[PDB]
Amino acid sequence: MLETVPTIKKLRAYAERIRVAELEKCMSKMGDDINKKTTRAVDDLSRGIVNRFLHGPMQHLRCRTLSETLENMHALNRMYGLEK
Amino acid sequence: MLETVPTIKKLRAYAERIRVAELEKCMSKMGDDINKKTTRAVDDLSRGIVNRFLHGPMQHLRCRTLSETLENMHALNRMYGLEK
Amino acid sequence: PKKQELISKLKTGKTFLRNQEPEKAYTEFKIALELAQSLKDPTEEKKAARGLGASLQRQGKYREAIQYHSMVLAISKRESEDSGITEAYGAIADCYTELGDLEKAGKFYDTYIARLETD
Amino acid sequence: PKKQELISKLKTGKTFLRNQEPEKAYTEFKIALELAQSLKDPTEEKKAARGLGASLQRQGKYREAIQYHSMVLAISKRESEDSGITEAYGAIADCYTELGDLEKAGKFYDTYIARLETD
Repeated sequence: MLETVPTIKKLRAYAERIRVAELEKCMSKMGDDINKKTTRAVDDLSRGIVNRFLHGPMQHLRCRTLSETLENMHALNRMYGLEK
Repeated sequence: MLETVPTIKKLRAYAERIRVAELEKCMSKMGDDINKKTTRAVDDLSRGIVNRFLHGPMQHLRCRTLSETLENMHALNRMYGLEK
Repeated sequence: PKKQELISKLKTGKTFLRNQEPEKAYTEFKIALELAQSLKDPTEEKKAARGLGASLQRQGKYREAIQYHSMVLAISKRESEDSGITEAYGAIADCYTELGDLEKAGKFYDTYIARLETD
Repeated sequence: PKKQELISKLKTGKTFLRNQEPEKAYTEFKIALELAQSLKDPTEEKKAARGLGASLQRQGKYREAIQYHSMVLAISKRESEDSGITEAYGAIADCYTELGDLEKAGKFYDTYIARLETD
């Protein structure tokens, strides 16, 4: 249903803020050890962790009673402060 | 309240399975580029992302009406399949 | 070679984007896009395309942003190389959401959710 | 030096733990603990202590596991070095949860939640 769509967007952005922030700190702490394959590997790590974390919640934000889907949305809103 | 305590434990283990799995794949893809500071940096990255992700939910699993806390628990249970 | 300039243009564009300068960044990624196309390097063409998409969203030009994120899909199909695909699907969905087409955004989110565990 | 053996014992113990062998791993971390203490290396002593804690939990010996995870806290206090602290707090809470003391587990979780954003 359409009502949870913005929550999906907001949760993506929340996740990404964290991913980028930590990925940047990591790269800074590696100095001259950054090369293509190493850089690519750490990038894949950052989004690999984020994506596998986001899968459950976001799968459950779509398509199951509509009522539980809304509660999943509300819980996310509370837990991550998506609706400031 | 005590009822959400096991969910916290289960969510920690769920998070860690993902963190370890991805961290291991990352290290394998770096070859000989693994040295102390580089290894430490990527480890800090893996748990930095996980921890900042887990903070919201787990803070909201403790101490706010008790009713919302239980719903946060239920939503997590559904989203991450904590209660198999 | 000039591959050198391509690397520079991508890094520069990524820097301008990180410093609240999407217009300046758009200029850089645009050059990088031309370079990657002229150099026939699809992998970097997808990166350049994403940079343009990101620069445009940042400017609020979501409809134009979709055109550039869609390239990532198009290039990937022409090349059978799926890097950036998952992010592209999600970005496009983000754009449609900002445009009010929640129906179409949901369809792209669905495609993107289905990839969240694969790598 | 023998620092060489310490590195080996930590890696070996970590390997046995990954391969469903907590007893063999306990033996390795135990040697590493003695080595790190004899070498006066607190940083590695905390790592050795965690390995023992993990090996014990894996065996279901949660009460003994707490004793070794608590060392990480103790060593950290004696040294003003806080690495492993957050994980130690959480592991101890996991142990009390497995022991049925949900009250005490909650207290340790609370301490651990409060660190989840700091680094």
